[PDB]
Amino acid sequence: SLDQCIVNACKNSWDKSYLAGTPNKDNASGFVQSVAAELGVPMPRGNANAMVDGLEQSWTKLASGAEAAQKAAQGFLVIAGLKGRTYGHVAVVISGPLYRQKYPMCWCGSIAGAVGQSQGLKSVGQVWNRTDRDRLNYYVYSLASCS
Repeated sequence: SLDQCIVNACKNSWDKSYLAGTPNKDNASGFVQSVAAELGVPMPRGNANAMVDGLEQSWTKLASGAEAAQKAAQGFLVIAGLKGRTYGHVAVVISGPLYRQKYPMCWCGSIAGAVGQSQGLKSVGQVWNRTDRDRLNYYVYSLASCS
């Protein structure tokens, strides 16, 4: 699996602060901004909702969580995102066996504390709730980031 540079980018972004005085681990949008900046990949800017709008307008959309993990394994940056009426949430998908045989492993910060966060050991079906887990969108950047 060729996702090592993305995993590293996540680890490195975890202690950074894209926003002044705001550790990425407590800020979903910021966290993926730092991941993207570290991989030389243009990321739509803004809060989670704004980012999902931009990803929807300009990025490739994948069919499943399985296709998402596959794309991570091939070295592509993959964002799982979902708008909310109030606030959305985004996360970086990484390679690894699918949780409940459906949902890919991920990294994500969250203002919600530990229950919202993941350091690669929670899947998207353990960050997002039971109903939301099945509504996620998966976006992949058009060029691979890992050689």
